[PDB]
Amino acid sequence: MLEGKVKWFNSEKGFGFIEVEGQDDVFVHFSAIQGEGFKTLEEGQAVSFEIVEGNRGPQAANVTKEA
Repeated sequence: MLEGKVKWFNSEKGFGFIEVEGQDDVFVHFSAIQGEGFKTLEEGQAVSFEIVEGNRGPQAANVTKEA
């Protein structure tokens, strides 16, 4: 369990990327980092997730907005 910080989001284009110190840019989509009700985000949004290792490299999967 760690925290990530948006590098930039492209929710409209169907995806957004997070960037975290000690790791690379976590791939993000408004479906995993989402939550109760349809949400959206701006730059500077810090989220919490668990990066794993898959074919395209390390990536978050069940991320969530940091409260």
